[PDB]
Amino acid sequence: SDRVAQLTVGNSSITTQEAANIVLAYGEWPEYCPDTDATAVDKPTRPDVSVNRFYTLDSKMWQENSTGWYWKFPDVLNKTGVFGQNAQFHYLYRSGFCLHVQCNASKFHQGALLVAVIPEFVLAGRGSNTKPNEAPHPGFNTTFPGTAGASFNDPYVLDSGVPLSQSLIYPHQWINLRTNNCATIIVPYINAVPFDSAINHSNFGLIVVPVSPLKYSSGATTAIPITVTIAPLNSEFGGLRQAVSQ
Amino acid sequence: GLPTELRPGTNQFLTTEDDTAAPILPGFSPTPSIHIPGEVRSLLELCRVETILEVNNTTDATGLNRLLIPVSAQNKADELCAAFMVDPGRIGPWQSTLVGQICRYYTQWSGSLKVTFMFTGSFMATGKMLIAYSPPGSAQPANRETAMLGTHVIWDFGLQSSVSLVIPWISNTHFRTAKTGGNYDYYTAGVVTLWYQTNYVVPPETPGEAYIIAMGAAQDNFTLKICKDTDEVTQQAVLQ
Amino acid sequence: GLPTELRPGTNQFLTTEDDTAAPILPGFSPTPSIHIPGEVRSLLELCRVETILEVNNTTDATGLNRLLIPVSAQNKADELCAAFMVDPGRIGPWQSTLVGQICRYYTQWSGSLKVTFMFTGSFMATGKMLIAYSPPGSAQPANRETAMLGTHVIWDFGLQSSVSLVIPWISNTHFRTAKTGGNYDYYTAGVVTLWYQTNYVVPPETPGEAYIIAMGAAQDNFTLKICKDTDEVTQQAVLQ
Amino acid sequence: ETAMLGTHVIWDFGLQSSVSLVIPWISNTHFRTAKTGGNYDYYTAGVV
Amino acid sequence: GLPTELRPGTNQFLTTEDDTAAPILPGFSPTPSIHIPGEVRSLLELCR
Amino acid sequence: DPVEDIIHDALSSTVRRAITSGQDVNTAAGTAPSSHRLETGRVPALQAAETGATSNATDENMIETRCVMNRNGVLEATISHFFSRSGLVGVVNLTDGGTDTTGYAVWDIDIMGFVQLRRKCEMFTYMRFNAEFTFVTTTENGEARPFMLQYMYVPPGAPKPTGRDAFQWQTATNPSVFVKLTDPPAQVSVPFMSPASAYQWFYDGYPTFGQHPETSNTTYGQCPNNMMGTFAVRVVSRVASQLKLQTRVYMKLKHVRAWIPRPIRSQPYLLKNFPNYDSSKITYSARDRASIKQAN
Amino acid sequence: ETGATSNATDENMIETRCVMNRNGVLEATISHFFSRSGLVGVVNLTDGGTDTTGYAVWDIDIMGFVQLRRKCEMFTYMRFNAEFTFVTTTENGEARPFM
Amino acid sequence: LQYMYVPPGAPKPTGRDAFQWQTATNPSVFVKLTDPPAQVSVPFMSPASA
Amino acid sequence: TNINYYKDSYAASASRQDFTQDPKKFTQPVLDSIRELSAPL
Amino acid sequence: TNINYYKDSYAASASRQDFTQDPKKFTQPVLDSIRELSAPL
Ligand SMILES: CCCCCCCCCCCCC/C=C/[C@H](O)[C@H](N)CO
Ligand SMILES: CCCCCCCCCCCCC/C=C/[C@H](O)[C@H](N)CO
Repeated sequence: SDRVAQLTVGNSSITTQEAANIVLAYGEWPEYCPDTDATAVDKPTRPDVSVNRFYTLDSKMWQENSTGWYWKFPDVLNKTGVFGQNAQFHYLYRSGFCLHVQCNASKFHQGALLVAVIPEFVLAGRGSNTKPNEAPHPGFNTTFPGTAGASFNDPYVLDSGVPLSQSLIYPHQWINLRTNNCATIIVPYINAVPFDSAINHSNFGLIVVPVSPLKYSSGATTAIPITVTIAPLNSEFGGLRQAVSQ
Repeated sequence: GLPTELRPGTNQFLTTEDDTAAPILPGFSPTPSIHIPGEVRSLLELCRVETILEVNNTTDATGLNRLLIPVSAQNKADELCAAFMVDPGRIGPWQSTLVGQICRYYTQWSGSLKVTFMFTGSFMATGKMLIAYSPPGSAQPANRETAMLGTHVIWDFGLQSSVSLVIPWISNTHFRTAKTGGNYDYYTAGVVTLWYQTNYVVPPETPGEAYIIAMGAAQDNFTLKICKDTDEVTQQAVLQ
Repeated sequence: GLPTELRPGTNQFLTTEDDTAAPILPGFSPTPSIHIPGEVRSLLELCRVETILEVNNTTDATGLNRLLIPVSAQNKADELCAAFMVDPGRIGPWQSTLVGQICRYYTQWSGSLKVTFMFTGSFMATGKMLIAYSPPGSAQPANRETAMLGTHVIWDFGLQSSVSLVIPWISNTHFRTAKTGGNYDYYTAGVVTLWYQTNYVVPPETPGEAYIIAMGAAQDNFTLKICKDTDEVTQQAVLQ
Repeated sequence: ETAMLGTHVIWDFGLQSSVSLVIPWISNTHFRTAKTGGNYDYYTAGVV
Repeated sequence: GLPTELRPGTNQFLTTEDDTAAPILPGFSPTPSIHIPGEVRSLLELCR
Repeated sequence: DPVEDIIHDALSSTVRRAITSGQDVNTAAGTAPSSHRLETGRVPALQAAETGATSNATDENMIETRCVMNRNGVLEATISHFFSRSGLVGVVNLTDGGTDTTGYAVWDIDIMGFVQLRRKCEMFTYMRFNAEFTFVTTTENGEARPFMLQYMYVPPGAPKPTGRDAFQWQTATNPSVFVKLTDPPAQVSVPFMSPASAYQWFYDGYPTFGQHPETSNTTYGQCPNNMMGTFAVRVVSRVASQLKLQTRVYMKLKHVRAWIPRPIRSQPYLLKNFPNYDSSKITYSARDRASIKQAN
Repeated sequence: ETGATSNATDENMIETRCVMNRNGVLEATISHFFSRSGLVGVVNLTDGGTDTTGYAVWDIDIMGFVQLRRKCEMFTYMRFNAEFTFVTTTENGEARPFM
Repeated sequence: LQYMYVPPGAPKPTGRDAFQWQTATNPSVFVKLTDPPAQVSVPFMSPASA
Repeated sequence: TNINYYKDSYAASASRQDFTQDPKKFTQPVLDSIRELSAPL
Repeated sequence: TNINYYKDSYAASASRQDFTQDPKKFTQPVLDSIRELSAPL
């Protein structure tokens, strides 16, 4: 009665049989920018069916010695669908997201994933150089991975200095292969400005860390993939001009 | 006496403090005021006034010709006529107008702007222009098929020789700083380009070289933030 | 003028004083605030949130394996699985959680705590555990017949893979300090031990090694006293 | 990644072993003919 | 500012003065008091 | 009316109720007595951390408790009283000697230079507040000597001073503080001066468009809505006064509002603007023990 | 050519939304524009043995330093009350108890 | 001079110019040697009731 | 509620701050009021 | 009854201290309210 669940957005739907809950980040739904908070004078555009739907990224294979992955939003949806085109043609972007991560496994596999969102997930350069002119900084592809998504190098510190233990203060959810098989999170627009660019600043990042490593006996299925799907909700765009990829 | 305690901040002289000061002349009665027309109460009355824009600020363009963008009969269509960035705090054309010289006394500006284009050509000479303001992103467009996508207005010549394109307030933050360059270009406002919509058609025995006067001003929702020392004046020694 | 008298305490700068200060910008109107979700008003909202506990903080346990206590099929019954002291101000497991890193900014803490144990084993693997919090006194128990006397809960595996043992507020004084060691152990809070209630029974072709995630948090009657400089950060020179 | 753009549903296994995807009526004309091939492919309905 | 005048007695520290002093910990709430028997309010209870 | 799929949602997209109402909590929560309950189906101990919600198993539902009219205070835990204590922010070194023929010092306003306050104000992602600055100024030995000093605030855009007696020090518009070295520290109040709606200490993005390199990505994360100008200091004189001077700045955060909490940093700091660390020396948050089942 | 500035506002040119603009305009009034003190004049009193004058004299004229002159010359007729503040140091910037 | 209050638990200074003197949280009193004595008020800070 | 400690009015601090704009005397100083949406000439 | 001697609001000392908690947005940020004494799943 509470394990089964169906989400539906636009022309897409998602079923699930073992996930039990919907984590609403910070207890607020995605809403449109009210007039008392808007700064842009122009009229934005609100498709609400061309962009508000479930885009399914590629799958990442969970290995016995994996280290975790991260995505940036709305970086992933900048080349796919009408969302990608609107974000490439418009300067001001605003939207909440609905994340849904699936990693199914038999009742004999064991493991646990931590699926969290990090508002303003600033990455860090791993290096002991203390002068700001020779210090290492993460490359562009390492900080804005894109639809492919990037992997961690040392997830215990989330590649951002902060420990992973306290990362549970963020809107998070576990994928425990004994109880649930997918985790979902509805996150609103989290930013210090009414609108913002969609190709320069990524509002937040998604984190999938295999805390309890995958373990199974011989003969079971070795290829355990993880699939993420994202639905931008209550999206607005403004400031139309020629297409700028980045 | 009354017990008091002196806190940090004593004996300091804050140049912007709002406090009283002992008068020198007790029982003083100044010269009565009369009615002098043209009283200004806030600098936002000054930002709304149109002032000419040094948009032809190129070398080998000395004198008053900086205030004139040329217009001529083009043999090639879709051709660019002029362009300039719409950042009043930036150096360039806006550095000459009033809004652009008074927006430098404050740090952050907000609100829309407007740019009036007055045609100073002959009466028999007609034409059409396309004035396109492109919000931030890439650099200025290459062709006008790319510029037509931004905010724009198609200006027809004839009577009422001046059109006015309003640069709306399209931004993320409520305010933009006057400083640009470096990582302050995050506060850039885009570029406005003037393209030849069709041409500059002219009958015989009429000059094929005309000029356009660009004037800039602030809209009615213009506002400013923290004061600041301007950077347009320099002094070495006292003026003796 | 008005007769006054200066008392001791003048011209001093108390870093924690609550007083006014002359503004630099008169007639200032800041950028209006918007609605940013997730506003926090007091740090007690942060102490209630569960955060993982570095309870496997042993040498030769590098990496993320510090957050995992192992569980395996024991051939000997009544066997101990894990243990740790319940003093958040103390160094150890609590040093990683949020309540334990924010209880170091204050000196004295009060209120109950809770510890959630999530099982990350297979679905077919069952078992029972005994989580026993022993108030102060002797050191940790030797056998579980001694631990069963303290506060405890018997956790069964299956669906709802996480139990939560609440460490009540059992103390003499209304507050305990964050510092321990020396004669400050008078403020110790006891030890919590996790024993194998029965076993970790597992069917064939299922791994016999599972893990348990320990998370810690503060209860609803948690409160804190005088602020304090944390001792978890060190700096030699300015960060240039 | 190209198919996810159309109408779709993500089916999870477990109890209730059958899902049902509804192919909506997305067309220009009110009716489609049964014949296909040649210039009758103008009445094609897509692929699942 | 308000015109004042400093009188003799400034900057002195009278050990028996009855005056205020800037607190170090703002928004402080001490440990609540309990009932401890045998409260003495004046030394004349001790002389008897 | 003619087409109603457009009206059915326009009049349905109002403010959606997201009830999470808080209440005014003056003191810590008490407790209510509880007897033993031998009942099936009602289990407050069994939780599920996979729901992303923290356990709600309170004391009364687990063990038999008494009642206590808890009178403890919670006021010292509010972020207002948490950031209400001033701390060191930046220190400038003005060497107005004969060999240093500069005469003035300049400090880019950046509170991320000293870990003590950075570690606190970085546990929250978006902060909006008013600051209370206090300038103590001594010599290199810690002595005070009656030399008048001028602190000028140079907002972003204004011309920075170029000499001890340059014209920029006229401060016709820039706010400025003239104070003697033998006076109480100079204290002023500064408002929320960001162009945005809140300061953000972490800005996962770039300031400008364009191609971003992969070797030296020195521009990542640097948000301009944080940089609030510059602080210049000089000694009011025409010729050099041979002394080494040191000005320390302390800031108090009042009328604070914080948003989107953040894990408190564990690894040491290495850079001011960037949250760098070193993968070679990962300092684990928990000290090491001998064994796991040997709580010390 | 009418001498009047354009009145084409935003709503009449492009399709705009509505915004309850809460920005402030108080820091643009001339009151708060000139409410900040600035340098006006500096006198040099060399009371040495070679300069047997002992006093200095300054003709009150604020048009000597550009910083404030450039501001107060953007208006042609001004009427105001001034608040003067005299800082006095030595040539090195030292204070010494001389009345 | 700088007087710092180090409650039980905080790191005690280790040098004249060590980082502990940043007093980001610890209360501190900066006062000159030629000023009136520094006076503050401290509450009942014991964890017990007396 | 600001106050002045001296009996001379020119010793007060910021007696009255006002919000009074009148741009129509610099932006539209014309005789016959031009409408906002009509042709000027 | 605290007071501010300047007409600028950002010069006051501690204008208003508040007791307003809302942990249910960090501790229980879920869609369907879980009961305190029932089984979660
Ligand atoms: C004459 C007075 C000079 C002192 C006043 C200088 C103005 C102070 C402005 C402070 C701006 C807010 C506090 C600064 C925050 C962080 O440093 C920045 N966001 C970047 O680190
Ligand atoms: C004992 C007090 C001495 C200081 C007071 C001197 C009187 C100041 C009179 C100021 C007169 C109005 C301000 C001066 C304006 C311009 O300098 C003049 N219009 C010419 O430049």
